[PDB]
Amino acid sequence: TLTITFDDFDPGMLAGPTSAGENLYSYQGYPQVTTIYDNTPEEYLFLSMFNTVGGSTEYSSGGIALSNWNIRSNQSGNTGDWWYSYLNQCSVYNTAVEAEGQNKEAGHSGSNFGVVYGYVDAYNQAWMAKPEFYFNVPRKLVGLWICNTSYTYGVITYGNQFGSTGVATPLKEMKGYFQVNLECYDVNGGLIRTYKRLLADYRNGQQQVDPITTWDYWEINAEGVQSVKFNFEGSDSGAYGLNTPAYICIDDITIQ
Ligand code: CNC
Ligand SMILES: [Ca+2]
Repeated sequence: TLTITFDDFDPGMLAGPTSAGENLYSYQGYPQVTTIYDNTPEEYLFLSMFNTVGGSTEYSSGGIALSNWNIRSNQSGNTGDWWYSYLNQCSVYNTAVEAEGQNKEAGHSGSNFGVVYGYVDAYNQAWMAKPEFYFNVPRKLVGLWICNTSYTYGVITYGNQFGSTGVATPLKEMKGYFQVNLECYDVNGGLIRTYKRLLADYRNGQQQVDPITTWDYWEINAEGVQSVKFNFEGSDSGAYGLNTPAYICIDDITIQ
């Protein structure tokens, strides 16, 4: 058995100066981290790269960032919904850990963890692609730990607005659900199996699921996985698809 803990990855890969992760984008003046991995590009255990969508390579195109952030509250100077905004996208929501900011030992392992962003639905499927990672060779994927991001936790709990018209509704109110999917692929890129996990559920007397507030184990036991994709499904979905921020944090991936 091995565990990918993220804690030993190159610091140069850590998301942006602040918890907005300004270096996850081409255009904000920082060396942009498109690619994370454990050792070198030559010999790695794990590797994710940002997708390219309409010729543009960005965290929004779907991918996985390395983070050591755990802010879940308006820091000095921030107001309104800031702590569950995209300007704190990189933060894990972890209530088991009193101090908040950068390397505050808030992973299921140390300070570090992956932040998954992206999803595909009927509205964006023509252009968008799912976040993905790879093993260097096919592996038994035993399981992994997960936790919500402050952004996702917040918007589930309170909703928000975004852009001119965008509305996200609290899931308690509209009897909503939100789910993450872990899709395992084989050595030839064949789908082995898709794994589902409810992050929240308040549907009709369905077992109610409240969002986790600390790291929670996800048993998989998939054989011969070369690569993994993530998607999100949820019922908070209008004219332009899913409104709930399509993010999850990941730590301590166990393999053999
Ligand atoms: C297309 C799209 C969409 N996006 Co963008 C995505 N992917 N997005 C984009 C693109 C914008 C379009 C463009 N430049 O041409 C694109 C790829 C740049 C983008 C970017 C972002 N987006 C992001 C997110 C998280 C989201 N996006 C959605 C709005 C998400 C949408 C899904 C949805 N249900 O809305 C979405 C699929 C459709 C928007 C649309 O046309 N609707 C029309 C409407 C919302 O108002 P509008 O004035 O016509 O639309 C504008 C804004 O919505 C704005 N916009 C788009 N995304 C966001 C996100 C935020 C936080 C804000 C404040 C504005 C935007 O772009 C639109 C065109 O100007 C989102 C609901 C998807 C999701 N379920 O995760 C979600 C917001 C969650 C929430 N409740 O707040 C990013 C933070 C992703 C990231 N990891 O970086 C990022 C923020 C900007 C950046 N730093 O690059
Ligand atoms: Ca870790």
